[PDB]
Amino acid sequence: ANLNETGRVLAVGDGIARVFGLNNIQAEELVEFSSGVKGMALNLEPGQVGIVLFGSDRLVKEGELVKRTGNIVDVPVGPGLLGRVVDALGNPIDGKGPIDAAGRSRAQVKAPGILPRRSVHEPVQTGLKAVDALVPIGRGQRELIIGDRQTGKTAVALDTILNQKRWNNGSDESKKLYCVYVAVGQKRSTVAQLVQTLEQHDAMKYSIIVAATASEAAPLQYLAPFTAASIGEWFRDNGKHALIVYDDLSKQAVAYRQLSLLLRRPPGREAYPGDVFYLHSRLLERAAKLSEKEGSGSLTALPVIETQGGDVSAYIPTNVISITDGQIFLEAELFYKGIRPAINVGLSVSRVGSAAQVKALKQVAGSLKLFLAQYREVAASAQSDLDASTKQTLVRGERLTQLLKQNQYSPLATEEQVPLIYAGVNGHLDGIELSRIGEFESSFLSYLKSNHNELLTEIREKGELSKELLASLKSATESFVAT
Amino acid sequence: NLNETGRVLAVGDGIARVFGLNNIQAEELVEFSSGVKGMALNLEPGQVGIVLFGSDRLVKEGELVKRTGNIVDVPVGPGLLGRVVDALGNPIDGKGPIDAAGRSRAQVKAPGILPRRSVHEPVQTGLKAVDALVPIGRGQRELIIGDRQTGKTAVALDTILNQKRWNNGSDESKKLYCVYVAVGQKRSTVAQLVQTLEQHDAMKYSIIVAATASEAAPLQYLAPFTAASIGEWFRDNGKHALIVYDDLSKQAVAYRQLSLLLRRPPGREAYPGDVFYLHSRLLERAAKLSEKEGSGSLTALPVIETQGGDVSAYIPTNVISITDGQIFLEAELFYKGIRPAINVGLSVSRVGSAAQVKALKQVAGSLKLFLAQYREVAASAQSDLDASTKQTLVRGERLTQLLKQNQYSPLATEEQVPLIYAGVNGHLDGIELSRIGEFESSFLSYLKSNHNELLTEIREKGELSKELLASLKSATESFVAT
Amino acid sequence: PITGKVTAVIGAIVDVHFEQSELPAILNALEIKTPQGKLVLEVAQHLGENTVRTIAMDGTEGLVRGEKVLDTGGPISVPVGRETLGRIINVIGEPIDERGPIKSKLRKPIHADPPSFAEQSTSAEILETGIKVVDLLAPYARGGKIGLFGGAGVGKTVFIQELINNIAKAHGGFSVFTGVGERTREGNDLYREMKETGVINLEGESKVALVFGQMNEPPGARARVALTGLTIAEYFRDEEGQDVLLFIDNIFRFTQAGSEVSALLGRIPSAVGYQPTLATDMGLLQERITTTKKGSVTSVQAVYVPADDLTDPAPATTFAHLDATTVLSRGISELGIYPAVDPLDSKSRLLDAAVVGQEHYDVASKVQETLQTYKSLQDIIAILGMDELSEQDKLTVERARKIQRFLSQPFAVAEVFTGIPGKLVRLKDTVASFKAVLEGKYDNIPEHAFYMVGGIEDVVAKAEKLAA
Ligand SMILES: Nc1ncnc2c1ncn2[C@@H]1O[C@H](COP(=O)(O)OP(=O)(O)NP(=O)(O)O)[C@@H](O)[C@H]1O
Ligand SMILES: Nc1ncnc2c1ncn2[C@@H]1O[C@H](COP(=O)(O)OP(=O)(O)NP(=O)(O)O)[C@@H](O)[C@H]1O
Ligand SMILES: [Mg+2]
Ligand SMILES: [Mg+2]
Repeated sequence: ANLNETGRVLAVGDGIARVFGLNNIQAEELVEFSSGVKGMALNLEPGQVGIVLFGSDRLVKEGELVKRTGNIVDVPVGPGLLGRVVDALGNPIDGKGPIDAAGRSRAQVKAPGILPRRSVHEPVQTGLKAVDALVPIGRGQRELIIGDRQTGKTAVALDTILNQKRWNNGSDESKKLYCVYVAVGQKRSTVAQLVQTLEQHDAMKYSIIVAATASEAAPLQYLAPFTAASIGEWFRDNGKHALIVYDDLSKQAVAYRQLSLLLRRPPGREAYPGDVFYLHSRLLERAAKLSEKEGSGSLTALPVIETQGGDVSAYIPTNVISITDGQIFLEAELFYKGIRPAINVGLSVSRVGSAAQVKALKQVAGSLKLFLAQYREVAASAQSDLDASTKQTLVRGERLTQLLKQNQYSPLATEEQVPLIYAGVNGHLDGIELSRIGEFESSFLSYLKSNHNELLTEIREKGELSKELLASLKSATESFVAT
Repeated sequence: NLNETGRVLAVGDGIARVFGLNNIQAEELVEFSSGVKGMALNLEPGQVGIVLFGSDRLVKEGELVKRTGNIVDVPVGPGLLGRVVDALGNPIDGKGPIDAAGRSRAQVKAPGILPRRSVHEPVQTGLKAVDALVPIGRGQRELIIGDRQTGKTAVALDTILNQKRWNNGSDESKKLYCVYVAVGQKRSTVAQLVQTLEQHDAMKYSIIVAATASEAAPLQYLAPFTAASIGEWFRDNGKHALIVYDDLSKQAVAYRQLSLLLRRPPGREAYPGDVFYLHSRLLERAAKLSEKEGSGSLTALPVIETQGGDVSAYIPTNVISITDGQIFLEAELFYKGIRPAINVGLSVSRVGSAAQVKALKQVAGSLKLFLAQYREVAASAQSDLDASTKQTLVRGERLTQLLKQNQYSPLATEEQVPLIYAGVNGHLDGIELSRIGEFESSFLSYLKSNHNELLTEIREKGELSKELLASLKSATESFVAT
Repeated sequence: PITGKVTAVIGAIVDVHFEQSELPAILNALEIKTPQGKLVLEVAQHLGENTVRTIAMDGTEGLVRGEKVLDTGGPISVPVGRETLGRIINVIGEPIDERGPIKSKLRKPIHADPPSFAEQSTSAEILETGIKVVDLLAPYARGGKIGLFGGAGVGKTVFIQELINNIAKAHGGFSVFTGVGERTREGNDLYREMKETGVINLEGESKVALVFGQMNEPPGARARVALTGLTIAEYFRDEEGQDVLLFIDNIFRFTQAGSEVSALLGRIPSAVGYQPTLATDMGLLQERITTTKKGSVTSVQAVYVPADDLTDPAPATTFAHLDATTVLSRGISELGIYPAVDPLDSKSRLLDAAVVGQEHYDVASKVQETLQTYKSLQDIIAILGMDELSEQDKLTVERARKIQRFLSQPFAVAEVFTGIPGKLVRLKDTVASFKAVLEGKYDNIPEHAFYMVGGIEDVVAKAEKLAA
């Protein structure tokens, strides 16, 4: 037995195997145990190596042989993973056979530096009225989806993926956006069901699923987002665009905490290791928009965080907020009232997306940012005087609040969006009741499609509002409202 | 030798680390040169970790240690009644040797699922509030819980006192033998307790098992299990023992000392991962045995002291969830003169009615209710309120007052029900609040001279017929008018 | 026959030494023969030097270093099959009902992998329960997990039993009840009550298997029992193809046990003192309760909330896996409403157009809407008298009171305690029945016609008998 290429197990417990030999091993090299279970050389010491396991401890005994692999932790990458569901190490879990890899990338890849980047200016269209109008996301950005349990976090990301069906059926490769969805810590059934939804809406052919679910070993959960970013990165490095959802990072952090405490690293705040920030920061730095010279690709990140009791000041929330380029905060209070998406506009922001917004939306979003989240000034005070001036903003406010509502699985085209907002901002809804704003919107879009389709087409094709189209839009709006 | 003996490697803090003793049992008892005893809690490859029963000034490195071959046991039997013993069952009261029926181990399998029967026979505490609102049944584990100095021992103690009513009889099935465990208390406090029982002639049916504040941690740790086995002789032989563990807070402290000094891993509040197991192991031993198995019972009143009323603390949590309910005491109430200071709305007995004399259940039905509705409208007790609320307030004040009781004065059931009845039904409404006490006293004596028949029926039948109720109604108004 | 020797006994932790690579796999059940009977240990770690560390499933007092220890060659195994129904079984698969050996022919390990991603049913779907409140307003997910809330005195045990019964008759699926840290007194109650109710039938055929891990057992035992109970439940799914109920009372006591085992194993505690493996420990149990292509194990888990703090890491981790809650309230009980389910409190992920259809959803959302203003209107009706109500308000409130009572239902199991005949209303009826009432097609019926009746036809039948 070569002790250079090979090892003998000294001990195993707490997700670590202590191994003797493997003298030629590299730090962070993947290893193989007798049972076929894999590991990662984490700490090389005089006279032994400490290996973190990617499975149950049952699958490793004392005295067993361990084989070197040659390879730092890596994964298959390339357009051949499209339509596929894999585990954190890249192994298919969808019943469909060997993955078709263009090649292999490490799990841990260094972020694009200061030079190879350019500011985001290309829209990521979500098809969500509230997000596209008020927290516009640009290709290369990082935008946190954050909020309590059961507040629509996943819905927001999933509508975004379903929405890409719009361009991923065209030919123009630059407008396309491939999707990597990472499930970390979720239930197997949630993810199975999610994939079936994707299949049913025909979204699956442009998306990749990477799953490390609830009963799997902490390191597989720790690892999944990293192997998913290299999968995402392939598109970035080859002049194409990929969206990556990390659902969710809260659970990644928890798994990382499990590993650190069993590794006997000192518990800090909320028991997380000191490096739990570096955990996320290195991951998320890999999202970017690249320069002309680097082929202009982009990886856009939508990490998901789960607050407890709505507290965005906890350690992990604030860590991620101090990394991403903004947050979409979802309030449980709005969610229970029926306001869904429950986007708390006061607390939501996109730091770089404004540039990348579609002009049409930008133009009918005049101050909507300021006004709405400020109607919130009056609204909170309202329930001391039956005022004159501030009775108007209470009626407009209430309207735009309904306009922003949106059914699930129903992402809407920009040119379907801008009229609804124009019709809100200019007060053509002021007279219509609350209970009918829902029906108004479906009936109004029908009207526009059948009768004023020339104009929608112009919004879609130029993305701007010429004074003439602006005036023509005023025309068609007034007509419908009157009846 | 080495199979039967050992050398002291190191000693300190009541831990003796010992070489050899290769054939010793876990939890087995050892003897040292100097004569100090201990038990072997840690069996390890190199050594054995022994916790000491006495000062470790008596142990040295190199010293010889022998096996005794025994796990901790304790004498048990009726011959312990009236006696005061340490945790190993040695007499400490200067009354001579203790005659033992035989010997039981400290640690005994609690009765299984099958050899039991639902709790039904009452443990009559004699305390109006308890017997009416938080009834306890033979076999039940009911927790007496609260901050310091709130009357916890008193609840246990008036209960033990109240058992004179049957413990002077001849019907062994009705008698309730009493075991009191003093864990961590001061000796003069145990002395004064004993004297109290002696004065009320309750020592004759009680056994005091004492592991006081200056005694080595193992003995405080052991005392409860040891007392438990003493209790179990009664249960296993067709009788009924009550065990009070005063208190389990202090026992958990003792076990934590041992574990920290044996270097077992610490957890929340520095407790070992098996401190829940300690108490559940201990408390599941209280049980109501099946007819096949003799119908014996052991009923436990564990005590827990909270700090600032924080029942989410590690040890109260453990014990609240192990047991069948809480009698919750409170300084606030106490200072207001409500004594016992039982917080009705926080006290419960999951067993409930199944363990209450039917008569008391009949009159108390609504007591549960009015008082519930009282503490809901309380903040109103400070002018303009409709005749509905004025009434609710009038009633509750008086029912609260009726639940006050002096110490050392437990009431018979037949004394309790007419008092509760008068209140529950509005016979006290017209009586100024300061006079409810003297009312109780006078009313009882009046029933005793004029209506001994009603009292005898209540006691002898346990239920109230419509004839009894009607009789009670008349005799009450009769007195209230007078 | 692979043998070892005890080398250490520290409380419920026992170390055993073996011969070269003759070492038991982590999670193997080991056995020592004691004069009590036999002591099972479960291998926890390979410490090195042919020594493994184990957790005791029973007491270790009396053990001696050097004592023989036998390897079973696998994890704790439990009997599976119909010969477990009506029996009481401990964590190690032994009968504890003094009724003799479980004459089951097969045995399975308690530790096992979850259904593969590919094995996973791909569409969420309702498990119809025969109970109005639940089916209509907070339906159970097939192969889902449900949080059962509210402690005691709210008819939990009757509610659980009705479920065992409704599922067996409506879907021919059996039940397994797992008392995780069960109080011996209460287990003994439950057993006697199950016989009285019929769901256990010692002389006939039983619908439920009882597995108890009592409070007086070492954490090791309390942590594993859930998996014991679950293995039995999996056999009914994987081999008999049934839709199976698994009860876990109480899920928090599973967590605390693992918290305690983790502490005895030397592991540094995480936030709030829970085990660093809190979430995976939870996942290793939950992910096994799901729908395969063969059937489903669906689980009703009783959930304790420490300090009533819902952000506490134990509920927080649990909630992640819950598809619905059934909230039992004394406040519903003290208005004489049985089962004491709270219609506003109890919530389901599946009350959803896509899962239950547009009918079902619309009916339930209105009921919900109705009951909601009636709740806020309890405030003004208590002060202003009744008469001070507006046109649509004074009607819906007369019709809410009517809905609120129609949510009652007689339980076939309660029958023996009540004498009232029991009703298993099909979801089909439940939907229409409530849609009709909402439309005003029964306003001219006095409220009492709505109390303790099954489907609409009994509101019809009842009101005609009140007439004379
Ligand atoms: N825009 C929407 N309109 C109406 N209903 C919605 C919308 N978005 C989500 N829902 C529903 O609300 C529930 C919560 O949404 P989901 O996207 O699962 O949020 P989440 O924050 O990821 N919850 P979880 O991850 O399970 O804690 C789901 O049942 C959705 O079906
Ligand atoms: N019903 C009562 N009426 C009046 N005084 C009482 C009553 N019960 C107890 N006391 C007194 O109140 C004090 C506290 O009672 P005690 O039974 O010592 O409570 P405790 O909770 O055990 N306190 P400690 O053990 O010292 O923390 C004692 O001085 C009692 O004599
Ligand atoms: Mg989600
Ligand atoms: Mg005291």
